[PDB]
Amino acid sequence: SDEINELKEMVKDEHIYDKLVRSIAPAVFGHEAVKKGILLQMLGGVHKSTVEGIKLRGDINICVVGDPSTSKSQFLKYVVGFAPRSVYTSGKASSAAGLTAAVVRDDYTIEAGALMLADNGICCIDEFDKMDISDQVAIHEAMEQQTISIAKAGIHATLNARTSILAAANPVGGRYNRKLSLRGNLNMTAPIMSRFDLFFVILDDCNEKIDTELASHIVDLHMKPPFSAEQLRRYIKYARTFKPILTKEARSYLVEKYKELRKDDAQGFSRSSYRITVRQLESMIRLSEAIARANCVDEITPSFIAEAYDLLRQSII
Amino acid sequence: TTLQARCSIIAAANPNGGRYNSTLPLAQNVSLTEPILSRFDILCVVRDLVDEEADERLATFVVDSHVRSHPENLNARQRRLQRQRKKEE
Amino acid sequence: SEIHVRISDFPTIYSLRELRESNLSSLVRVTGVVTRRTGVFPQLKYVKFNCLKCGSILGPFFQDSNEEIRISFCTNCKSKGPFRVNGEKTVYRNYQRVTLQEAPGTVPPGRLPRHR
Amino acid sequence: KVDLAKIREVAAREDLYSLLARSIAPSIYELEDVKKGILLQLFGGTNKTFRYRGDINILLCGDPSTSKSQILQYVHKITPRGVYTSGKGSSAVGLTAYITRVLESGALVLSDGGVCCIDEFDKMSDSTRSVLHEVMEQQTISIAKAGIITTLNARSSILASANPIGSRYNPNLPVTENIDLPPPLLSRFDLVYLVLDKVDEKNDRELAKHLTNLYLEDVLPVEFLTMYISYAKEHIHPIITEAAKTELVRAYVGMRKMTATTRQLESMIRLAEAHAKMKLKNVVELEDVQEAVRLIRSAIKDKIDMNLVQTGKSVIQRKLQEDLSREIMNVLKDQASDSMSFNELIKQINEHSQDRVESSDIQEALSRLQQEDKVIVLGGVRRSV
Amino acid sequence: SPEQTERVFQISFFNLPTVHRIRDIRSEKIGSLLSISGTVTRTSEVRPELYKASFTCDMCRAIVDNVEQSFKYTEPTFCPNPSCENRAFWTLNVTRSRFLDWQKVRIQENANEIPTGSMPRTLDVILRGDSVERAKPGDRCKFTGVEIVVPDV
Amino acid sequence: ANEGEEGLDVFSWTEEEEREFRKISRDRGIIDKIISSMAPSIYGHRDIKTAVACSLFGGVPKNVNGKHSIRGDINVLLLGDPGTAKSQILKYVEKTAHRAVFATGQGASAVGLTAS
Ligand SMILES: Nc1ncnc2c1ncn2[C@@H]1O[C@H](COP(=O)(O)OP(=O)(O)O)[C@@H](O)[C@H]1O
Ligand SMILES: Nc1ncnc2c1ncn2[C@@H]1O[C@H](COP(=O)(O)OP(=O)(O)O)[C@@H](O)[C@H]1O
Ligand SMILES: [Zn+2]
Ligand SMILES: [Zn+2]
Repeated sequence: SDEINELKEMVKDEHIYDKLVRSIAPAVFGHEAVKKGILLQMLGGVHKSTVEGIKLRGDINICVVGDPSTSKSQFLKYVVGFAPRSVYTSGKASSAAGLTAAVVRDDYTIEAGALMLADNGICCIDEFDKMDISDQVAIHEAMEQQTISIAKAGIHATLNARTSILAAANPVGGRYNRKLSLRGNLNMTAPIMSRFDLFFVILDDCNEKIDTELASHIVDLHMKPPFSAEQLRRYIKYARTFKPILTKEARSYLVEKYKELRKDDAQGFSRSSYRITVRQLESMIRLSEAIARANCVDEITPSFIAEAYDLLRQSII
Repeated sequence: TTLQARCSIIAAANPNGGRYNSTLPLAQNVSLTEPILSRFDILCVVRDLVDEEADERLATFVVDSHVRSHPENLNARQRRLQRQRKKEE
Repeated sequence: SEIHVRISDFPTIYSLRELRESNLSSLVRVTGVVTRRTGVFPQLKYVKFNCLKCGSILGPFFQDSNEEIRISFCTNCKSKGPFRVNGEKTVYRNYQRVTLQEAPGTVPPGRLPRHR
Repeated sequence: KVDLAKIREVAAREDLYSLLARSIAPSIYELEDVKKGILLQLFGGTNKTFRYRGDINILLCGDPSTSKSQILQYVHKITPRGVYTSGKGSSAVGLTAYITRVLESGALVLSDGGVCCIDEFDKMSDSTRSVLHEVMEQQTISIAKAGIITTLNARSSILASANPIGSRYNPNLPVTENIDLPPPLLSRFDLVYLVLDKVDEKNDRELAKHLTNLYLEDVLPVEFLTMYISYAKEHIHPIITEAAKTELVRAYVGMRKMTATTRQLESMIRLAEAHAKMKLKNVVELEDVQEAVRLIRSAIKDKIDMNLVQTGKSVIQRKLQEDLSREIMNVLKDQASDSMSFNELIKQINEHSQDRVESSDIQEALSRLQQEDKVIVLGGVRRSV
Repeated sequence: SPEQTERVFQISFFNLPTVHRIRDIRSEKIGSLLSISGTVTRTSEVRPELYKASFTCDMCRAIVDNVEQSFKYTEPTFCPNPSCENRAFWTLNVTRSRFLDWQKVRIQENANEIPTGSMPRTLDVILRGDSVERAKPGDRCKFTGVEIVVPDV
Repeated sequence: ANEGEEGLDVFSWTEEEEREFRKISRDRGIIDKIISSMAPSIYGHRDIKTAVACSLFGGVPKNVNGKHSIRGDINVLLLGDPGTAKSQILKYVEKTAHRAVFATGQGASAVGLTAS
């Protein structure tokens, strides 16, 4: 009875966007863009079923790359302990088969992997770089089609796994190199990179003021927030109740901005789109739906698509 | 046992390195060998080439499909079937 | 000789986990995968037997395909006796059990399937 | 089958540190930093919730002939809760919960707040490294087998003893690359102790004499240690003052500009909390902060160069990538086809570019160039673009 | 709606002052209100118990109803018709009899209260009526109810 | 997911449906109508849709004198860059074909296919 009035005073705030991007992960110092992306993962898009029977992904997949002391795993713990239907896993290995369904002699039966346990939820994966090749080719179907198909011995099935992926991958060979491209620092190939919605590069820079503020902040959580956790959960679920719809000017701005995105990724003579695909177009429509859910509105303005393109322009470099 | 499996096999593969090279032949583009390639009747090669106008019509089609397939767009089932047929015509 | 009717599209779909005591002696629509299928077996649609001590024969009883017909007595003698099938009127119908396991995409993730 | 005033009388003494340091391992004279690290593991931090783990973690890198399993036996006997296990004895998912017959679970959940002492820690399987990754980080094991999902609170302090491969290893080149364990485990251990030492005939005569003195002839008691840890772990709750945070942050600034991570700072926090738990003062003073800084400084004595990566290898990988690009350009000038055999091109690159390196480094740089998509591989065949 | 049966009211008593462990269960306190914390290993199928049973005599078609089955399937002995002298051969009435849901969940004590070097002791817990499918396997959970003893059927 | 097909067999037909089939089969340009209507949610890719139509309809298996056997089905490989909707066509064939089995990656064993 009081919570609906509290929700009403949330949705009429003038600076909803800043409050929601600051309320995500209050223990973690800094990285407001990563908090914004994690918030958009909690909101997400809407699942669409085409009349031709073709399914379109409504989930959002973040990859976070950073130095070995950058609190990527702290973001993972926050999302696991905060969001419902969330599963923490290690990408390298697990008990029996991790992230994949396995056949068990008992006549074979299915053990669900960590992707399946995060049904309609978030699967936070740590050490995503050294994951197995079977896990690689199962993720290659698991992000977009949201199904894992297992045909082994006498048992064959398809298994629906509606899962939004948050991954934290260290760069191989040491820290992140600022001179190299973002593709060079990671062990992932082209298609599984294009399957991710957005990327976040975080660096452990060495300055006096930032280190002193960070150290005083992290000792200030040891025996010393715009929204509370239940308040954040209620507002996020209320944003999940919204299903936004597009306007014609939004379609015109999206096709022109996809033209602008498609022009800028030219690899010289080859005329090859190495990173920008149609998956970036579905990424922009999903982020526009998530931002329209963030302001609790039923329509997507072209400014929302501009903010989504700003997010992809931040992730592209 | 000699079972019957009269199967039409539709496969979806990727080129070597993740992208197809237009200047290279088909043999080292794939990791497949000659016999597994030889049974396949039609081998459709798709190249993601950047175009100023094909991307425009493709983007308009995909955005219109995402608009059209949204859930928020005499009985309930009869009018549901009628509007689904009107949507798919 | 006999026609049969397959009732289609029951509006309530019940999975194997959701079956309770209220759904007994009623039509249920169940989604599941078949794992084990036995062979085709002939089954007596009408069971009839011959009492050995008495000249009277036991009447034909319809088989419900769940449990065998319990012969407490005979129609002329009120006690149990030797009973064997007469070839005067015999009707055979096909019978096959299938183990309908719940579909692994339908079950909750990580849980156990149910068998009926 | 088969009061607290004694705690308070040693709590008021100022010499309880060396007393408890020689009480834990009276047989071993040297490595007082090792026994005080294990001692601070027995005390440990407080369980914090709003959650961060308060326990410190110790990995002993040393020769098997050097006495370390005696120390593991002693910390097993001293502790109220704790399990000694062998790395060769239990692997796969044996140390965590496994379904048998019921759910028979391992020592990582049966020892809540206690020490799990793993001997021969080098023989961990990859599944056991993956289990231990959420043992250190999440302090919670989780499995999903046979319809059973369980999320069990580990909350355990781990003491591991590792074995270097073969011979004892020189201190000139870093010791961490000899250890077979992955650097994700080494980055989560709070304290690493190099038990390696060389003979100098000073106290080895004393070691032999007192080792034969048990044959020639026949400090706090262990039960007092047990009740002292049991009283300190739950009935004593230290707090952090606002004053000591300034010395903490300038100490971290001094560590970073020398080389340090924020895990080291949070290790100082939990180490000072454990020392305040030992002193029974229920307050973190100045002195435990500099003691924790000194102990972590001595640990780092042994830009962080983690992931088993030294910066010389990190730059010579790119140098070999540039050398392979130059060799590919020379091959392209020599012949139109860029495809070459791996062995002949690797031999030419090793002979022509610089001094002799491993053949795996050149193909690792080529796999780097696969990731940057500059060079394509087939198989082998290496085609430059 | 012609079918109308007596409602099977189920009484639940929660919030006991103390909770018992499986190791603390003794046979001196059966039939008593106890609360047990544990982890479910596996759960059974939601099956129908024969709660109240109705039978027909095979001789004179007399009806005996409200036969109660405690732990084994029982049939009436004496035919209520004084003219009939039937003792065996009673046919069950599936429609007239009243059934209840049944579930048998198997629990063991939690890892916090497991002592050094012991296999966990097990206990079967019966859920009937509304409480079926409430407890999923592998969860820390508290059951409050009755300690009973079952014979060899 | 479509609840509009009400019947036991979705691929069954009535006599009026057969009459409409015979009506639309005699239209010139029915080949291009089938090709353009195959996977309607995908733009372009005329070679892909044509190859999928050829594989979905298939040829005729032949038996010559009881001595020679000729395969009748058509196998189609789609090699392409990522982001070109190669898998959505496969899911459309899963929706469209009378019998459709899926496999991918390392999850398909050597005896998960074929038979075991
Ligand atoms: N900016 C920050 N704010 C709060 N806590 C931090 C911050 N940076 C680091 N930490 C703490 O330090 C730890 C950093 O570990 P992390 O960088 O996640 O390791 P990895 O890179 O191996 O995942 C986290 O557990 C977190 O609690
Ligand atoms: N006409 C089209 N051309 C290319 N991609 C499209 C088209 N229409 C939709 N898509 C997108 O393609 C995605 C599926 O691609 P997918 O087949 O998984 O890639 P891959 O071919 O690498 O497996 C869908 O998310 C959809 O948004
Ligand atoms: Zn008779
Ligand atoms: Zn009677």
